[PDB]
Amino acid sequence: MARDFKPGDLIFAKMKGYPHWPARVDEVPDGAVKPPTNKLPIFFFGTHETAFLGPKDIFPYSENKEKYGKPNKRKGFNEGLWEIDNNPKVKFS
Repeated sequence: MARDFKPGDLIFAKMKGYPHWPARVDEVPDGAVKPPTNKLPIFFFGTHETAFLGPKDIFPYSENKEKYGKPNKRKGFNEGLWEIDNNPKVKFS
């Protein structure tokens, strides 16, 4: 979208080969000495992966919960649909 994306904001992250996946805009990970690449740190729910997608690659989970908030055939997706909606701050130590 064309809005702001906060670390901790709830989005759908779109990757090549993957549908818009429920993900969180994550915070800067330790070891990441890389400046903003026009991509933001994206934490994938249900798989707990992390990627870098831009504000245009991502769409806010709130507005598009109707759109992309649909059960998928990807593992981690449906599980992540739950995580992002219940405990979006879920990660390990």
